[PDB]
Amino acid sequence: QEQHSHLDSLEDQVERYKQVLDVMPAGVILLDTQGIVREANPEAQRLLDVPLVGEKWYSVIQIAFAPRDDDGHEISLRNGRKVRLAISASTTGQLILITDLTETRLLQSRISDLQR
Amino acid sequence: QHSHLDSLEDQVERYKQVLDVMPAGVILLDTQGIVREANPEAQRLLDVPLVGEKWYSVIQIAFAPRDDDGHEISLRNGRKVRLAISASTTGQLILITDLTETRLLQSRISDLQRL
Repeated sequence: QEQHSHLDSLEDQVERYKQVLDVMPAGVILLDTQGIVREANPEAQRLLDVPLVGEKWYSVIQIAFAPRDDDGHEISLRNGRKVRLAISASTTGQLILITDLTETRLLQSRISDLQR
Repeated sequence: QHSHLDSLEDQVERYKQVLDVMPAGVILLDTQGIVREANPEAQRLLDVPLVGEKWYSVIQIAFAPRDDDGHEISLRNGRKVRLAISASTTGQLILITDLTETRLLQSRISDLQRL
């Protein structure tokens, strides 16, 4: 009857954290210190829909985003989704969290239009 | 020049940062269903003592189900959240996304289409 924990070892720690990245409902772009995507989680890969790993983040910005005048706190993608970017610095590069706010943005529009 | 994949140790390091700043709660159970780790959003959303606690204990004080909860479940503090539970090799993972605003915006809409 053996008992286990993700904190049992470093090797187990990474295993669990990987799983988290894999299934979290937000995109995660990890850059190295030269601003090249060295890892992207499934949600990131889905929202952006372009090659990520190995590309310069600035390249990706030119292909994957399509900023419209009415973006405000978020930024628009090719497919027209509106997403929020949480950009942080890393010991070994940069982290970019990507959360989809399309639906939330639609609900608020709907509300404004229905108030007329 | 550096990368988060330069070593096992750099790798955990970057993943910890992700958990820490994630706009979603993350609850990590061991195989006895004890909360072994809990990120700040989880700690914030649920707002009860988490680490070192039986999850089934936490469930009894953090949540307060309401009949209209639907795909979400309510916290005792009034928030409506969505759980995404999955099995881990070494226990369980719970993702908690806050749907309070969405539900509110949705309710406001339901109220306006009845006028």
